[PDB]
Amino acid sequence: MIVLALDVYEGERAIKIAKSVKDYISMIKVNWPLILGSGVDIIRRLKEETGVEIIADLKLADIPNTNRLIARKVFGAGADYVIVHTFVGRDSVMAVKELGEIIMVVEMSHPGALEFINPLTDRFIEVANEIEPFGVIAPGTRPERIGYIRDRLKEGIKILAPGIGAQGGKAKDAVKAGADYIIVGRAIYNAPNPREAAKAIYDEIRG
Amino acid sequence: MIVLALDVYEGERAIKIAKSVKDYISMIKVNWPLILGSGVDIIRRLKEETGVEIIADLKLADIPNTNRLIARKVFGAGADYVIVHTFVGRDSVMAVKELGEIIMVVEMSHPGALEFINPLTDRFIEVANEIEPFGVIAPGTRPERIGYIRDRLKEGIKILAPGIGAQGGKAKDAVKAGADYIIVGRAIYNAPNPREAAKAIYDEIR
Repeated sequence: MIVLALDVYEGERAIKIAKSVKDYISMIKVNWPLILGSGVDIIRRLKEETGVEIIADLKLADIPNTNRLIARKVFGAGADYVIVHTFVGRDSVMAVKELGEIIMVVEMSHPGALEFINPLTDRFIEVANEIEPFGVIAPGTRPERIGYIRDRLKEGIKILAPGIGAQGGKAKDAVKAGADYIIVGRAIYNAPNPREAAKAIYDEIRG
Repeated sequence: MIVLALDVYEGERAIKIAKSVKDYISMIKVNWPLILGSGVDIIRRLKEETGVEIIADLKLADIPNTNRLIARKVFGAGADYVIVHTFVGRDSVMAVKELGEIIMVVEMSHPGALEFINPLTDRFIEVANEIEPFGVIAPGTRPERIGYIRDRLKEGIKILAPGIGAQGGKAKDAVKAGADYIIVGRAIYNAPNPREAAKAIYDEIR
């Protein structure tokens, strides 16, 4: 299953692309830049126009009440899932889960992640096991991490994996290693033919 | 110096309150809920209506490029400072600092902060010392934390302190202990007369 990181900051174009690839994706993921540029209502427009589930990749990291206010507005606009950090505490995570389904951050992909976040991943996975969110993200860059997380994560909690390599076999291998969803961005939205690009990835996964 | 936590989510009401208290505050701090309700342009409007600097309390905690995209848009809308987390790493902090002034989160005061954030406060202060942001936030629930952080924080970096008690002399003590700015919320924006409330706090601090 593919999660399209719809990082097309032109509202009308983003909606057109999402509608065109709907047949081959399971969810659309939106971020703060898109919400800032098009208004939070871009989420409702997308929900009404495509009927595809929406993940709001906000990586919420505020105090409980503020996380709650943000979640109320975003789930309110049509989001089905909100990505939240684990680092700020269980109360901040539960303030969001109270209003809708969540996906927790237990490990990150950038160089800075090695400073504080990744050394704590084992502990963050234990928190996710306690909370039982819909899922967690496993930087799919290098495979090993998908399996590493899967081996420590309670069954029932899904894994979404971004950063999959372009080599043939990489997407199917990520799923075989533990990824329930593959998060894809530019490979689809900036393709000459987004629908055919999504179909190609979908076909490898189901092949 | 007072930083108004303008946690009024109807933008025009936020503007009305901000305008009424502008002459007693140093900065206006806005958060995601206000930005989501009125649009990011509310930052430009608050600045135009009050002539006061704006802090965007976003607590950014994303990868460098996403932090950068958000910062570009928010500073572009008129923010003078952006609040960012330290825990996501130096590169994510610098991605924002390259576009405008930043304030770093090194400690929090909700119960959940005891799990992972607060045990790392000393280390986060050291990261702030190397980065040299405009300031850091020093939770004032426990007033002694202001002095604790000030002593360990590089000279030149400012401290903004929220959570100071309403008891007389407390805000003044916090300033004298090392807080350059006192962050005030409900005591001003939910007051019967926000302007008089702001003046009252301003006079107690001075």
